[PDB]
Amino acid sequence: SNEDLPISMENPYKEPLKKCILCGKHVDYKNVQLLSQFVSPFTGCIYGRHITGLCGKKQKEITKAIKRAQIMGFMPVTYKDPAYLKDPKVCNIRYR
Amino acid sequence: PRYELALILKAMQRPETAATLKRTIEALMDRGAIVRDLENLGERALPYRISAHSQQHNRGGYFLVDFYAPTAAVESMVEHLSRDIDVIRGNIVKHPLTQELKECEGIVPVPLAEKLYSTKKR
Amino acid sequence: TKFSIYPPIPGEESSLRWAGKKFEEIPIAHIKASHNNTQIQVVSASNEPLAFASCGTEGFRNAKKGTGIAAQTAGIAAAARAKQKGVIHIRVVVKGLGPGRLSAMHGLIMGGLEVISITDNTPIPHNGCRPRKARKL
Amino acid sequence: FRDDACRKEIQGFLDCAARAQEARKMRSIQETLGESGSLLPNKLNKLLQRFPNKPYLS
Amino acid sequence: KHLKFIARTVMVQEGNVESAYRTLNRILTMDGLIEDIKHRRYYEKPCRRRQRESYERCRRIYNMEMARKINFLMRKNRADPWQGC
Amino acid sequence: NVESFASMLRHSPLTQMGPAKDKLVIGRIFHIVENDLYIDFGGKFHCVCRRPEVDGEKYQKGTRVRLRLLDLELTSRFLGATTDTTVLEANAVLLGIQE
RNA sequence: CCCCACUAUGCUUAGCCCUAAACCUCAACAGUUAAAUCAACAAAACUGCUCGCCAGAACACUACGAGCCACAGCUUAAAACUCAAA
Ligand code: FES
Ligand SMILES: [Mg+2]
Ligand SMILES: [Mg+2]
Ligand SMILES: [Mg+2]
Ligand SMILES: [Mg+2]
Ligand SMILES: [Mg+2]
Ligand SMILES: [Mg+2]
Repeated sequence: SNEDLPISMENPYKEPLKKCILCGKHVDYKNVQLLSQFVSPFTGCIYGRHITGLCGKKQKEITKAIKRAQIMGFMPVTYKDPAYLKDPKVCNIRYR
Repeated sequence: PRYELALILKAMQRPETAATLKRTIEALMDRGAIVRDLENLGERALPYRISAHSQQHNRGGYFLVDFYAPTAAVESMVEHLSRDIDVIRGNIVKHPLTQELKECEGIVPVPLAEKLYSTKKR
Repeated sequence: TKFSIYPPIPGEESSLRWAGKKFEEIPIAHIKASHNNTQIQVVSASNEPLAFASCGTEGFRNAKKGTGIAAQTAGIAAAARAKQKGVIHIRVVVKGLGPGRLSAMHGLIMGGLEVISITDNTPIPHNGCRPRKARKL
Repeated sequence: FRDDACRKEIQGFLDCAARAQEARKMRSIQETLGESGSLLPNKLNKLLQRFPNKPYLS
Repeated sequence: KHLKFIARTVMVQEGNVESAYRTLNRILTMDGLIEDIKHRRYYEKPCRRRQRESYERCRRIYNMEMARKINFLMRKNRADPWQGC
Repeated sequence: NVESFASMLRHSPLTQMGPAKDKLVIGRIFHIVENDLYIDFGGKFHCVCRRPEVDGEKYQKGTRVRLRLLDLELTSRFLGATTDTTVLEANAVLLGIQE
């Protein structure tokens, strides 16, 4: 027929879906260094997904891992471990 | 099933720690567990003070016992660890490596919800 | 170096000092700021009481106790007593969100005590005991 | 209650009171200016009037 | 049971106690502790708590959408290019 | 042998561009209001850019500028709206002049 | 209503009681957005099939009868007198 007519196909310019920083990586309650990245330095509160930036699945995994570590003696509850205060800041929140 | 016993033992000298680990692994074997590995996480100050057997512990030695035990042995092992005096705190979990991580394509965006209210003029 | 809002950690080597004293040795000023009162107790790092002052102990009574003015007066009195006992720098630990939460601190500064750190210790249960029923107003 | 001894503190209190009154007046002026906020509510209402929401079809 | 002078602690910089207290209050507010204490003064019944949470979530949605629209349209606050027509 | 509309669209430079995000285009200023420059870059909608501090006087009507397009049209659907709210202008970053 | 103190009670175990604005007052299943869209408001209008329910207000979550571990109870549930409204 007419060669210049459009053709049905998938979007070639579609950018790959953005992946959470923890996508594809195992979250373990023993990895207190990683879990401490998602808790408040001063109050120990677990940050929300709007702060962490994680997906729902990884947010739930982080939450359950933090609770397990706190109850099993791996992680403090009321504050962030001082040994992990200088770890990379992966949470979108500034207090000062 | 495959379980991982996370164990916090009282900070003791090497002979006492070795004896306690041997006793715990022997108890696991007696209850039927096949111990696969014993991993030492080192001795560290506890995140918070723990009062176990009328004694306040500030430091503890962290170990992991990966094993395969019948479902009925978990309760008995929990009771045994509760009765033990050298164990600050022992918790048996299902082995994290058992649960395979499903592949994630990426964060699928959520479009703004539509047609929640009738388009009649207000 | 750069100033850090995080306190120095016990067991770590820190160059910060106050009159030659480490952060673990600075006395502690506990300010319980209730909704109707403000109590300030100065204690040593080894937990030795040194001074005490509340809005009640300053001659304020009834609703007048739960004011910033009464808390400031209590802070001045407590700071004066602590300075009499040899206290210069203090770590402030405040619990409660009463009217005297901040003004009492000011009183200490007016009394002559330098605040090196401020800590909130307001008791926040993780859903423990059940508080009283809501008022109808 | 002898003012002669207390002159310095009395003057400090008076200066603070005058500063508070002048600062209240300046705060009213600033609110009229609207610099602190991203925009005044009136100008924002004008902007939203220019681009109204359309919860209906036409 | 935890260590002390680690949680909710802010170091004062050159005796600037005002700024230190402001930072501490900002930290408590952002973490939501202040609102939690205020709501825990008197018991909030579960139905009342659910109603408050629903109202606050709807308020958050509306406020975020309004802020997004305001930011989107703010570029159009510039001068009138076709004045007189 | 008359060219069809599909042929024209297929070979049009705008179609050849693909997505407009982070594409360098050449715009022409056609209107100036104080420090606002209204630049037409061949798209459906013009962009509005602030006059740069450097070489501000060098921007006049008919000037050719290098823009980095971010969107051909600024539209967004908001809470409760039935149609996308459009400001009827593009989004581009004014880099400078093209000689 | 406000403040203080305390009890039944809230908790555990073993039985009962079987009621809620038990409401998302919007039944289950399958399907449509075509139009003739559509009283009003609410959370758009519908179609096929089936079950349950409804038939002016009040009397009436009542009386009597019956059933229930319930004995100041719960379920089912009227009628007479009255009004031109609800
Ligand atoms: S982004 Fe892949 S699991 Fe969250
Ligand atoms: Mg009472
Ligand atoms: Mg209980
Ligand atoms: Mg209900
Ligand atoms: Mg009833
Ligand atoms: Mg009855
Ligand atoms: Mg009967």
